[PDB]
Amino acid sequence: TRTYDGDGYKKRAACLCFRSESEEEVLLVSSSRHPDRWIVPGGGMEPEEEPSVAAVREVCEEAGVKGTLGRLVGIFENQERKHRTYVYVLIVTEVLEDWEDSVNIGRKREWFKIEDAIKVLQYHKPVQASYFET
Ligand SMILES: O=P(O)(O)O[C@H]1[C@@H](OP(=O)(O)O)[C@H](OP(=O)(O)O)[C@@H](OP(=O)(O)OP(=O)(O)O)[C@H](OP(=O)(O)O)[C@H]1OP(=O)(O)O
Ligand SMILES: [Cl-]
Ligand SMILES: [Cl-]
Ligand SMILES: [F-]
Ligand SMILES: [Mg+2]
Ligand SMILES: [Mg+2]
Ligand SMILES: [Mg+2]
Repeated sequence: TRTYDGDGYKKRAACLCFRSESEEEVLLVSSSRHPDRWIVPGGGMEPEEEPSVAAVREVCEEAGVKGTLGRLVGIFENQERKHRTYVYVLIVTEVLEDWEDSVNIGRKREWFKIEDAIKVLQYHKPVQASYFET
């Protein structure tokens, strides 16, 4: 069940999944419909689901990683697609081999230096590139 803010924007949560506390390398996943493109893993908050809980759940489903939840980076709108995403830092401590989206839709994952993550997100996901700006 998709959930919405009072202005009709879909509610989402995502994590910047860093390899370590140095926050130098981040895990991106393939687009579901366009597997040659990269995205920041994330998805819809469920009814009454805390944003931090949604963020960690979606990263597990889409990227097959777990770790230590860190700070809220910010809340980011996509005006054209009408969604609003809570973005958290996650420091990855567990990388699991056969995760929900790998099994179900063959979703890929890959580590990027922050500057390269910004580069591959810019064209189709400029708001997700902006998650890294600060
Ligand atoms: O363009 P489309 O139809 O292929 O889907 C878009 C997006 O549609 P929008 O742009 O219309 O909002 C989906 O949101 P919806 O509006 O359908 O709910 C979104 O799901 P999401 O919010 O993350 O929600 P969860 O499924 O994770 O909960 C999905 O992410 P994937 O999870 O990766 O499939 C995106 O694909 P892309 O970014 O390419 O991978
Ligand atoms: Cl790192
Ligand atoms: Cl976006
Ligand atoms: F999802
Ligand atoms: Mg999802
Ligand atoms: Mg998603
Ligand atoms: Mg979901």
